[PDB]
Amino acid sequence: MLQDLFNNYVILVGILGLIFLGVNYFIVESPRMDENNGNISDYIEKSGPFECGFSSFNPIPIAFILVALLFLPFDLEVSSMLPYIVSIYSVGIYGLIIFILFLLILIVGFIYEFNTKSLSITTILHKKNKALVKNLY
Amino acid sequence: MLFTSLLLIIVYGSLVNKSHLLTKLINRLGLIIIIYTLLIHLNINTLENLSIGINMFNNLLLINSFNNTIIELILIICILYVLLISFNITGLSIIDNLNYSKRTFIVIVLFNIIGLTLLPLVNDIMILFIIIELQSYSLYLLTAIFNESHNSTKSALYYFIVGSIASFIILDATVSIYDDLGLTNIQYILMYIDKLEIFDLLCLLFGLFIKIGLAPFYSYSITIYSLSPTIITNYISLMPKLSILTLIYIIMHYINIVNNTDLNYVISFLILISMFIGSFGGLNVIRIKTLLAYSSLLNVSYMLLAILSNSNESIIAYIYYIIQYSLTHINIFSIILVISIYLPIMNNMLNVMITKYSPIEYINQLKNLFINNIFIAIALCISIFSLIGIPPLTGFYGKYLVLISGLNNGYVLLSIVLIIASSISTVYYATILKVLSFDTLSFKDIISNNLIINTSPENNNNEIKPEISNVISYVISSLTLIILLIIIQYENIVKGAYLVLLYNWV
Amino acid sequence: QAQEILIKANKGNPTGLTGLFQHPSPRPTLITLYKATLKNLEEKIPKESVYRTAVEAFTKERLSIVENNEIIEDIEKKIGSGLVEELIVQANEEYDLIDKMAEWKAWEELEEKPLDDQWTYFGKKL
Amino acid sequence: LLASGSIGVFGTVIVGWMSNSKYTVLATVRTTAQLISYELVLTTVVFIIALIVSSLNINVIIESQYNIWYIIPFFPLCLIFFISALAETARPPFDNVEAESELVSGHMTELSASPFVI
Amino acid sequence: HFRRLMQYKKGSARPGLAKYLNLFSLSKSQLIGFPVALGAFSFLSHSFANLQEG
Amino acid sequence: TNPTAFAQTTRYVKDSTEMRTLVLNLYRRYLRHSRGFVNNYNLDIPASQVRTKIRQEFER
Amino acid sequence: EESSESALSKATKWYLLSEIFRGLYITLEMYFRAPYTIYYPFEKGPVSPRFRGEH
Amino acid sequence: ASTLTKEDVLTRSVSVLRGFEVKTKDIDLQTTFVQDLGMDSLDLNDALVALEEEFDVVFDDKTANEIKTVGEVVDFVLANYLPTEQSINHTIR
Amino acid sequence: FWPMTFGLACCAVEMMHVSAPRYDQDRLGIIFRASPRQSDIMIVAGTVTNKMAPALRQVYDQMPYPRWVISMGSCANGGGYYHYSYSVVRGVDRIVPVDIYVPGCPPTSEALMYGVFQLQKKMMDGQTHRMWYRSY
Amino acid sequence: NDFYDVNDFFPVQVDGIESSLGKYEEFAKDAHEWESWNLQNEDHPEYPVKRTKIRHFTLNFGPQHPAAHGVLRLILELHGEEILRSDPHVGLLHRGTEKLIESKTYMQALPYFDRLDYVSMMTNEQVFSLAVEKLLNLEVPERGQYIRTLFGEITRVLNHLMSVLSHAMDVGALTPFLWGFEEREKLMEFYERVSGARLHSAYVRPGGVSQDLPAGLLDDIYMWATQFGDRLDETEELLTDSRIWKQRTIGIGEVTAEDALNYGLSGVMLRGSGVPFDIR
Ligand SMILES: CCCCCCCCCCCCCCCCCC(=O)OC[C@H](COP(=O)(O)OCCN)OC(=O)CCCCCCCCCCCCCCCCC
Ligand SMILES: CCCCCCCCCCCCCCCCCC(=O)OC[C@H](COP(=O)(O)OCCN)OC(=O)CCCCCCCCCCCCCCCCC
Ligand SMILES: CCCCCCCCCCCC(=O)OC[C@H](COP(=O)(O)OCC[N+](C)(C)C)OC(=O)CCCCCCCCCCC
Ligand code: SF4
Repeated sequence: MLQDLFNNYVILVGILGLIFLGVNYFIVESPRMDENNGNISDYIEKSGPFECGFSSFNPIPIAFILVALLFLPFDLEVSSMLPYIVSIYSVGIYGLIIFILFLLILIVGFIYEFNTKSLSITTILHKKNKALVKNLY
Repeated sequence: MLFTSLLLIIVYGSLVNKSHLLTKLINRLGLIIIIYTLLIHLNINTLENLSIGINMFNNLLLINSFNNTIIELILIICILYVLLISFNITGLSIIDNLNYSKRTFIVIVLFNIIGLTLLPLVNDIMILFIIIELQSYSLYLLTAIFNESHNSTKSALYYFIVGSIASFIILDATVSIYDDLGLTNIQYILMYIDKLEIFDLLCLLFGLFIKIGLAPFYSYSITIYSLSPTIITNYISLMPKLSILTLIYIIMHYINIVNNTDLNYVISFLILISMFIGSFGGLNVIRIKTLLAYSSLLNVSYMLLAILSNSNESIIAYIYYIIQYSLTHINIFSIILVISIYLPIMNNMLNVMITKYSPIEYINQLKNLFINNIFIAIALCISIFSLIGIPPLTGFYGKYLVLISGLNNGYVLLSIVLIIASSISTVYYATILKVLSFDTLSFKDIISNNLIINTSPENNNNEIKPEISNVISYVISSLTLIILLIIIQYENIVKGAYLVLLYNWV
Repeated sequence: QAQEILIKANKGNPTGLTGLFQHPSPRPTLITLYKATLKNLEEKIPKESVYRTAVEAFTKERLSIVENNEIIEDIEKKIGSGLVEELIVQANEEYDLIDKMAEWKAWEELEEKPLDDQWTYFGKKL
Repeated sequence: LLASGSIGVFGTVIVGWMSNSKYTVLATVRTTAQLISYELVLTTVVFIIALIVSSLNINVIIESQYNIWYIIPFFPLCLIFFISALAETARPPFDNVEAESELVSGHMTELSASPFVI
Repeated sequence: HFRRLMQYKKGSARPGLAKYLNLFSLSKSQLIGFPVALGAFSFLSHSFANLQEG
Repeated sequence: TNPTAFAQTTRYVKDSTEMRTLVLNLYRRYLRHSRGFVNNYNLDIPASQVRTKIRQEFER
Repeated sequence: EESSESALSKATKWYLLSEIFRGLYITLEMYFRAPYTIYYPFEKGPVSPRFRGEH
Repeated sequence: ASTLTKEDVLTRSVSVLRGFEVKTKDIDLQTTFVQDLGMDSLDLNDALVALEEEFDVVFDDKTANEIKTVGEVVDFVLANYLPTEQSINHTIR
Repeated sequence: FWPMTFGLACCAVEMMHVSAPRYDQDRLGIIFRASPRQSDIMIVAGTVTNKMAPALRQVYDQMPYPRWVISMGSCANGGGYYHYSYSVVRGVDRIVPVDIYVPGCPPTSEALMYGVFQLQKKMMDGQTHRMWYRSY
Repeated sequence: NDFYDVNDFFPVQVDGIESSLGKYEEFAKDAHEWESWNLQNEDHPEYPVKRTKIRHFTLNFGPQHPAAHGVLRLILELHGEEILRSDPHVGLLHRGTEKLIESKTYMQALPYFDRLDYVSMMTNEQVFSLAVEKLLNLEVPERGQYIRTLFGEITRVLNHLMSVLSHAMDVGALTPFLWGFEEREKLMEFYERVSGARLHSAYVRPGGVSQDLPAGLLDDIYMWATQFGDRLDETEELLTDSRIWKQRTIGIGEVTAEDALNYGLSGVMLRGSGVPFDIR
């Protein structure tokens, strides 16, 4: 109850954010002071990418993309258990049995991803070997 | 029965190795699961005891003798459908190995069957918006089952986007009704049927109209059906209409309590346009799946005329129509999946590219079917003739009963248009029949060992080796004679339609 | 005649040295390949080529010692050229050389004669 | 408290985005796939504690540990919480976001002066 | 008409946006042709109704 | 071991005519990458200039 | 089937981080030892009579 | 699809050929390259590469020593013209 | 004082031994930063070959102002042992401006610290904001 | 080619395409607009797909990386996170030592060898001292060869501390790096007492050593030996049995003994593969 004190805190952090932005624009010495060689926009050499010194010119695997997609179901499962947390008492045994069913259905989803090895990054593009066999004629 | 064994198949599916023999046998277990569901359902559900309507699960689901029949219809069509993947259709491994590669094909079907059957039974908006998603998602997953294909994936992406828009339209209407009344259960809303904004139920139907592909939303359904593999299009072009046309009928039953004149005109505007587009659309097309996609739009147009009229003759007309069009749709797509073995082979012109997903794609690939397999062609001709409406095939009574309900309620304009669109459509059903037989005698003397079926080795050259599988040929034969010989049992079957009740009582 | 001799296996028990799996049935397979070596000499390499005489001086010696000894350990110890798996490699790659050496005709006269100054280092003759 | 944690997760993935592509965008699919996954384990641990007190109020959670400290019954959770606490903040050993030997300065190789301080 | 004009400049190198905007691309005369026709239809319809009492 | 992009085995060619055709293809390869050399190295000279200099190199 | 430590014994070491906690403790030993650091330029490191420096 | 026809290649081919030192300004299908235009190795390569830059078709090593007329190049482009694959944004939206 | 780990040659061993527990550069507030953006100093230690000199200029030009360069060892100062080599820059001062030269081969770990201290004594003599008031 | 690139089902002969309102050719000049009239399916393996050869992500593990022990432009071509091809670019430190030695005497060429490996000094100059001794046909006396054996070992400890701990540091274990570097400071004291300079000890000259051991050096060398024995133990505490250290290294970079010989590997990366060969 009564969040006026929290509201002022939210305002203060927002105001404090601009102070992080603005303090640099005032404290730093101007370009002419250090070497004057050029502005940030003009100094393309400095205002450029870093590639260990030498100039150069994310197709991520299926698993990494598959782990991210599977986060959406499992996160909705966990975030839908919130109603049971604040009402674990009143729903009594009936809620507890329903709750376990609501997980056992989702365990089958957990079981299914376990067997197919969908999470593993997998290494099929390489690491192949063969046994040398003489072919006498 | 579905829920208990679907989880068993999901766990068992990944435990065994990925082999087309183990996948096919697992597909048969899908057939056994569906068969048991039908026996268990028929055992406990009867038309006599469901006439009143029996609330279930805290009044979330309500089942009566009308929704009960469609559930039995949905299960039976699925049994015939799974025979397409649980058994060989052609026999040649090249074209049949597409049905055995994906293990989760049957699992996704069983996910959709649970969604299909529960959708007509929804009695609350909270469970309506859920059950429509359980069915809708199962369609998008099904359309993308073959992820190596480029067309199948692009079909599902196009299907996902439009289906999500339809879901949002459906969701928005239910929220609007909730905002006016504050109630959720449909039976509670029926008390306030005279004080809610009736068009919000129309906005609800506009969402359901998109999912079944009604004009002006027809554009995507034709594109999607013409692109997905023939094994996929057979299921996504028929099943969603079985479980949504029934839901539309139940909502229309509620709406006719007030008998809003403005609402009929708007829906009649869509019905009138659909017959135009569904008839003139297929005149200039070269693809067989695009033609049947336009045929589906026109036969959805005919059924919606019965639903809009919504009287005691509509139940008789809609129940009979939905059953007969379903078997005929199964019969045609069963034949098109089998007559792919007579295709010629080159040894070029137009550089026509035929992929293993849709071996039969153009209408002119049915040439000389009267020569190659005359009995199959007659089955195809009979199925085509039913859609035309040649009496006494099952198709004729479908239009006869729709016209009775349409004219009984004063839909004189739509009835005359439905007939004209029936005559216009006959042009592009006769084209299929022209392709099959009209050149039989000019090609009676032909030298051709260049068929796909001729690739198989000769096993013994003495024993008689049938060209087609046993099960798939028997389904075509069983469905062909049902359409042709319905005249015998029509009076009794229509009596079975009299007993179907949706709060008629007395 | 279409035959197949297992040179090195691709699975099983390690043999200390990495990437060198234990050969399933080495002893007769060593005897077979050793015998096939002597057949190759009789078809390709001339008599006076001391390379031909040098192959038999140890192929017959080893192959005879393999047959008498029935323990895998005793085959290595008396031959004294490492493991049994390695002994397969030594016999196999030597067999190929008999094919290649005959192709080169390395029994003939010096093909290319060096110039006068080529092999003299800093003026003083080596 | 958990919702504000999610915003900072989304705040970090902005760092390696569209500012060329040398080292920040290499550690942004890597970063995002890390603090997404452990945000599941961190979130579950919090809810299990809140399940024991049946409250989502931190004061109630603190005041309900008078006779017992949840380090005693829930010792595994404290390890799991701390492991997830480390990975969410990207601190080592789970420090492949700014993998110094692999990605120079990681995602902060472009950042300098005030953007680095913040 | 103005709304679709704004879409052309959002992206034009894309064939798809230009393709379907051509379907809905009313001409200059059609912008007067239709409101005149639809307007004249409603005036002529009612005007003949009054004399014919229905 | 896997050799890098645009690699060729070092071979002592024993034909006068084959070397003529090898060179001719090579000169086209430089001209094909004329646009790239400008964009890769950010050269101040346009694409036609590089081809002009490459031609001055090959003519020489 | 040929492992000396039973399944429970290996699981407890695995789940309870036995070696990491030992690794932490040994590091904590060095926290109570005198650092080697000297204070330049107030102190210098050792030099030898053979040191090679400024010509 | 391949929208280039034979005339379209022929019409735009001359403009590139009008941009290089050619003995005669009359060039059609029958016109040669080495003979009519007096082009040697290095001279002819620039024009052949130039048509690669406009017609966007790559000529291989097999045809290198087998090019003798300008009609062949015009007909070659049609047999070897494809539109570059468009990203998911351009294709469907 | 955050230099950049630009160790190139045998001089780089001494630059590590300053961070070692005996000397502990960290006590003085010295934390090496790999990226040029985060590093305000650049201790060029070791031979600067011709093959490296163009790359060295790219690394130097990316340091935001203010920036200092320390040349440690003989190779970085004037060529050192390899002064007469066909592929050795004879003194890095041909490429980047230098603020202090540490002599040695390699300079002892204290010699680098002494070179760091002298440069620190220069930085404390900076008069930029007074220069605006009085010299500008 | 260089800039871009371009079956199971039967090749099916279908000709005579017709619609219900004419033939294929009657409406051919109009069907390009009709996307449902196209005759080129997109799933066909022979369907013409012309895609430019966009090069794979080639990160530069370049000179300005702490992992680099110098200036190494390691051009790594990777798809995703796996390693496809690696082409190290050595030469960024080619000082031309082999060219300079040809113009300097045998005594003046010794200090060049301490600058080859920054950490293993007295072993480097030992191989040139042995080379000259072999040619000179003169043999170092006994006490000379014992000093080279003792400082041969101390150098190996100095080198391996740089090798193992930086390898541990590059993985991420910062602490063992600093524990060992104090020992290097303690070991470099021994170098400075005998030769004068901490690192580059031009001590092992052809024909023995430079100067005799200072008195009491053995006492200080031995005293370090007793204390040093524990230093390995703590190093093995945070590395040897740690599960994170095992995961990072076990099964990483597998080199067969037969294949190690093919590339001419020697040292630890030849006994790591099982070959029990040692030059000593
Ligand atoms: C005696 C018994 C006989 C029974 C049948 C009697 C009625 C038959 C009616 C036929 C009369 C028109 C047909 C012939 C006229 C030619 C039409 C035509 O070709 O298009 C002309 C015009 C564009 O001109 P153009 O494309 O250049 O064609 C030149 C051809 N000389 O393009 C146009 O003008 C097209 C006009 C726009 C289309 C309007 C469509 C509205 C609906 C028309 C009826 C369709 C049925 C609707 C209800 C069923 C479906 C719901
Ligand atoms: C700018 C205003 C936009 C209004 C949009 C209205 C939306 C709903 C339209 C209902 C029909 C849905 C059709 C799908 C959207 C229509 C797309 C469209 O309007 O584009 C125009 C289209 C292409 O025209 P085109 O000549 O090829 O290109 C001109 C370029 N300068 O030309 C067409 O082909 C469109 C016409 C499609 C055919 C519709 C016919 C419906 C039935 C009408 C007759 C009724 C039948 C019964 C009649 C007797 C009973 C009363
Ligand atoms: C009921 C019991 C409840 C216990 C709850 C706690 C469980 C914690 C995780 C146990 C499993 C595990 O750490 O596993 C180790 C995993 C996976 O190892 P793996 O892929 O299986 O390889 C091992 C294969 N084996 C079985 C053959 C050996 O990787 C790791 O090294 C993770 C290192 C985590 C370091 C975190 C440091 C934080 C310190 C916090 C205090 C300062
Ligand atoms: S100055 Fe001496 S120690 Fe430093 S890099 Fe050069 S040779 Fe090595």
